[PDB]
Amino acid sequence: KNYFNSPFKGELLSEQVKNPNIRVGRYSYYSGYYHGHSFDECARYLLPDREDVDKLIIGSFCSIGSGASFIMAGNQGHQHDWASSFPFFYMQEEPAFSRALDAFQRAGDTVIGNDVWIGSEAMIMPGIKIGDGAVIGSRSLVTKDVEPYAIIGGNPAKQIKKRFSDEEISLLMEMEWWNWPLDKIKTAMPLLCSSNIFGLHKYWREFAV
Amino acid sequence: KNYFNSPFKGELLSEQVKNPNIRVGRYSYYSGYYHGHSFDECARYLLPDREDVDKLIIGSFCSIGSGASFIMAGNQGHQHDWASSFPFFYMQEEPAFSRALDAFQRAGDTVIGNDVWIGSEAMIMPGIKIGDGAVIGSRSLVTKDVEPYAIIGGNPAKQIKKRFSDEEISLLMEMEWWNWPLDKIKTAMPLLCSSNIFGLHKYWREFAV
Amino acid sequence: KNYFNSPFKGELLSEQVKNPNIRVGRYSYYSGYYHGHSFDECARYLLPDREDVDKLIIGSFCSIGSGASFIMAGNQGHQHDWASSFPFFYMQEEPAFSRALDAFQRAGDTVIGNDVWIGSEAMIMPGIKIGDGAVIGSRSLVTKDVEPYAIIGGNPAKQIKKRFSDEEISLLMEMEWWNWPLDKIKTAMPLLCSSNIFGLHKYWREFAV
Ligand SMILES: O=C(N[C@H](CO)[C@H](O)c1ccc([N+](=O)[O-])cc1)C(Cl)Cl
Ligand SMILES: O=C(N[C@H](CO)[C@H](O)c1ccc([N+](=O)[O-])cc1)C(Cl)Cl
Ligand SMILES: O=C(N[C@H](CO)[C@H](O)c1ccc([N+](=O)[O-])cc1)C(Cl)Cl
Ligand SMILES: O=C(N[C@H](CO)[C@H](O)c1ccc([N+](=O)[O-])cc1)C(Cl)Cl
Ligand SMILES: O=C(N[C@H](CO)[C@H](O)c1ccc([N+](=O)[O-])cc1)C(Cl)Cl
Ligand SMILES: O=C(N[C@H](CO)[C@H](O)c1ccc([N+](=O)[O-])cc1)C(Cl)Cl
Ligand SMILES: O=C(N[C@H](CO)[C@H](O)c1ccc([N+](=O)[O-])cc1)C(Cl)Cl
Ligand SMILES: O=C(N[C@H](CO)[C@H](O)c1ccc([N+](=O)[O-])cc1)C(Cl)Cl
Ligand SMILES: O=C(N[C@H](CO)[C@H](O)c1ccc([N+](=O)[O-])cc1)C(Cl)Cl
Ligand SMILES: O=C(N[C@H](CO)[C@H](O)c1ccc([N+](=O)[O-])cc1)C(Cl)Cl
Ligand SMILES: O=C(N[C@H](CO)[C@H](O)c1ccc([N+](=O)[O-])cc1)C(Cl)Cl
Ligand SMILES: O=C(N[C@H](CO)[C@H](O)c1ccc([N+](=O)[O-])cc1)C(Cl)Cl
Repeated sequence: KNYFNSPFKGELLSEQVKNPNIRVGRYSYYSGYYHGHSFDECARYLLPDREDVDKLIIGSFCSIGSGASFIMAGNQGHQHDWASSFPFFYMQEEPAFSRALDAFQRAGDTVIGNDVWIGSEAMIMPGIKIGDGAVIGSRSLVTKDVEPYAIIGGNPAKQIKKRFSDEEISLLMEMEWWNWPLDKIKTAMPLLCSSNIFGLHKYWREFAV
Repeated sequence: KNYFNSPFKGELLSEQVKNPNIRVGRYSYYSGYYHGHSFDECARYLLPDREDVDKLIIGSFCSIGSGASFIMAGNQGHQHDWASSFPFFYMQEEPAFSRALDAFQRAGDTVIGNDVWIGSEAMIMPGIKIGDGAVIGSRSLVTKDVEPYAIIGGNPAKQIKKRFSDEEISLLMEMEWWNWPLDKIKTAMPLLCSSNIFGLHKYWREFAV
Repeated sequence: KNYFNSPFKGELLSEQVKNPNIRVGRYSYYSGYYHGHSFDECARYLLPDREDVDKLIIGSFCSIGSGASFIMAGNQGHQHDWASSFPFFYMQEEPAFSRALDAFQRAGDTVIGNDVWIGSEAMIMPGIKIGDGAVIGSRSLVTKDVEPYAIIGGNPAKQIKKRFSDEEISLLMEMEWWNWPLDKIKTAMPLLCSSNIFGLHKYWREFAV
């Protein structure tokens, strides 16, 4: 049964996420009608029962399209530098594999910043960091860390351009509007819904003491 | 429940399409067994209830493989040139967002020509025009308009080659066999099932007055 | 209903495969929780009822991730070198198409070697041969044959690197550990779970008469 009533509406990550090893920021949402499942299944292979695994961390004011996925569990027990990539350690039904060593290796957390737009069916590899403000094109295969405000696409994903000038990006990284009190975001809404980064920064300087 | 009985058979677009904002030509079909849904769900985010949206237009004698998708609704309410890509205007459950502006922007219709082969899990971005005779490889991410008779593939999709010489393409674009009366298509079937473009054009000149 | 109980466990190919035109080696498995179906549906368009079609052959000690697919049935009745790519021969419901010729062309078997790791949602095109020891990255679109021990990724897929030196690859191709009696694999398990290719080859020379 589809978790979603409509392709024209998602649901807050904070409302649907049940895996303890996913941490999500305010207002971020997943719109998953075309793939049926809620967001937890987007975090593939993420054990929910222990601290000693790579975690998935998502910032605030993120938009995540249908069927995006975040590949967890590191190398999933496969070490291609070993003679075989086959996970003998994980097939203990076979007594002949009893002397196997565990190939599992962590990749580090997957960290998605604030104000990140993730297109439908993008797939983020293990251990990837995505900076604030990035745009991940639909169907991107994200194999490398993504700089703040980068627009990327492709398989493998490559940076196409940045959303703003370096000077504007510096202003945004300084003001961190995604952490403002809600009443300031409410007041700033006309500027947030605009290309006027300099004006948004001017408001930040006005209210921030 | 799967809309399709078999992976070895599709169904005519004209028989399955119910969205009023999808227009389809004769004999074009969708073979969707491996993704379950009928063709309407291939047109993602396509509002069915109004005239003032981008429409999906598909020509005649097109073949569409399983899970191909056509991304509609323009930018879906996200403007990356604005300070935030987050669609505040669409989260009016939050009163703090009441002053938001609508970021929505149309992309233009998605237009698929005649005699177009679309491979399984190709994904066509908003506003894309695909010329007559094109071949869209499986898993293509189509980010730019496609020339008539181009064979393309990849993510992002790139033109690999064309199906015919420029001279042969000129003959095909002149004769427009996909608009012939059915009795002419019936008579031309041996030539249509052949590489004899010059002969097909000769038949067109014979019957077209 | 999901064929799989868990994303953390697959099932042996030998246990789940029912299509007579799929041949699989020992211990190879498919972990398909995120796409629901058992492995047979991974082999798209593979007729089960006759000898005169391209077959899917998979070696031993292969690991196949969720939603990987192997596109069978050659050109599926579409010949882009003909005037139309539309499969008139397959729409005999329309009497006007009765003079159509069958465009179907075989591509040759799809052959996956031993000790091959196939990432989730990789898609292998018709007729492709993948050498022993290869690693197929997640979401690869595999359009060309893959050399033994190549690590590939992308759409279209490209070779990134090889797993071992040419000298080490030569040792592995000579010893063919994937065909050893199980008692030798059991004894060699510490070396198989290691980067010590030279030591594994030394054990092979010790026991092989
Ligand atoms: O969920 C939301 N938007 C997503 C797009 O990110 C939703 O799927 C959607 C798509 C299209 C659209 N439209 O055509 O205006 C509106 C919402 C907002 Cl309601 Cl928060
Ligand atoms: O036991 C579990 N996971 C273990 C680590 O505790 C690991 O992922 C695993 C998977 C399969 C397996 N096996 O085939 O027996 C053993 C451990 C469950 Cl919590 Cl998924
Ligand atoms: O994913 C893409 N486009 C989507 C289609 O749903 C749409 O055009 C879009 C692109 C960017 C965006 N953003 O920068 O926030 C929002 C929607 C391309 Cl960037 Cl690959
Ligand atoms: O406009 C500004 N301040 C005015 C008073 O000069 C007021 O405080 C204000 C701030 C923000 C705003 N907004 O984000 O829409 C509107 C008015 C600064 Cl951005 Cl210069
Ligand atoms: O639907 C049709 N063909 C699609 C391929 O575009 C169908 O999925 C199919 C696939 C393979 C095939 N074969 O092996 O001959 C026949 C039909 C025709 Cl019946 Cl109109
Ligand atoms: O009301 C609808 N769509 C509106 C435009 O009329 C637009 O897509 C939309 C989506 C979500 C929304 N919201 O969160 O309240 C508001 C409008 C339904 Cl027809 Cl999908
Ligand atoms: O999609 C592709 N191949 C499909 C696999 O189902 C098949 O080989 C095919 C290719 C082209 C085609 N056509 O030009 O009409 C028909 C089938 C490659 Cl072109 Cl990426
Ligand atoms: O073959 C041709 N005309 C013959 C008579 O000369 C006849 O009219 C015809 C036309 C088309 C055809 N076909 O498409 O198979 C067969 C015969 C022209 Cl293509 Cl030169
Ligand atoms: O099926 C198996 N492994 C696959 C990975 O190839 C399974 O999906 C899996 C994934 C992650 C994992 N982990 O976190 O350790 C264990 C098994 C082994 Cl149990 Cl044979
Ligand atoms: O009859 C079958 N397949 C035939 C070859 O025997 C071929 O794939 C096919 C598909 C569709 C079709 N049709 O539309 O009538 C005819 C043959 C079934 Cl076994 Cl799938
Ligand atoms: O598919 C990939 N990574 C997977 C994510 O599940 C994982 O990092 C992995 C990569 C290689 C591998 N191997 O060489 O056997 C095993 C797991 C990249 Cl190689 Cl594209
Ligand atoms: O270690 C070796 N032989 C020892 C005796 O010298 C013994 O036969 C053995 C072989 C393999 C092995 N293993 O794969 O772990 C352990 C001991 C050869 Cl690899 Cl040099």
